[PDB]
Amino acid sequence: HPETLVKVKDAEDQLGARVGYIELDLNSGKILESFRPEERFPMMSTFKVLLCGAVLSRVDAGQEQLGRRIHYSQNDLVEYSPVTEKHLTDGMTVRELCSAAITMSDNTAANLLLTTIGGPKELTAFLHNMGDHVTRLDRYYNDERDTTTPAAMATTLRKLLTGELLTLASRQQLIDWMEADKVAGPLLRSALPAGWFIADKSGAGERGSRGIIAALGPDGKPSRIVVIYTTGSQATMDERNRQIAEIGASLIKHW
Repeated sequence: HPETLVKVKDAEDQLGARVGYIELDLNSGKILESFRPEERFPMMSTFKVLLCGAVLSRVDAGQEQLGRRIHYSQNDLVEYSPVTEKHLTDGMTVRELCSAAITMSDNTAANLLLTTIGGPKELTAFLHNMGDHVTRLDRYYNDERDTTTPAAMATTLRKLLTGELLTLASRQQLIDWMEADKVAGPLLRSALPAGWFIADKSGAGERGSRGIIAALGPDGKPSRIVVIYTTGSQATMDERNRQIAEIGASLIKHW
């Protein structure tokens, strides 16, 4: 709705930064509104959902199993490893490692999973082969690296969640893990009335990078995909969260 576009612009003005916005009908796949849909923004942690799609894909093909156990060491742990740092002796299963990467945004978990698929290059290869030639991951835990565009991301996410790529079990698993997200409380979730469904993944990078990707909708059921990125701002974390939240209040109001 245009008022939502207003809020995205307001947000650009108030942040002194670029803001990219996509609202997507989950059913038809068609764009309800957009703003800078073809500009590149850092994915930050939002890439972890695409990483687990890749993962689930291998599991559908039987090149991976969700119950397979990975052991690792202190060596492997990078900054912000809330779940992984607790399982150095018993290891983690692939599932768990997805759970950690999506629900808690565990960095070491993302890395381990990237190793299981053959690295950033293979994730990019996976996104390439599903029709997203735009998004690229280049690294483990105006630079084009590790970027997407709001359109590329919104569409790739819609293919992963409701498209022909994944089995039904795997689409339900991916959505489940997103639904269990514990580290995006102040973003879209803050705007959500009682009984709405939301399944998301947030991100936060230096320079002012903040973002979220989400499937949501009224009465327990997702009906749209929303993607919001912003980078360039010198604003605090909290003022970014607020601006994503306000954008979120608007799109709920005008649903």
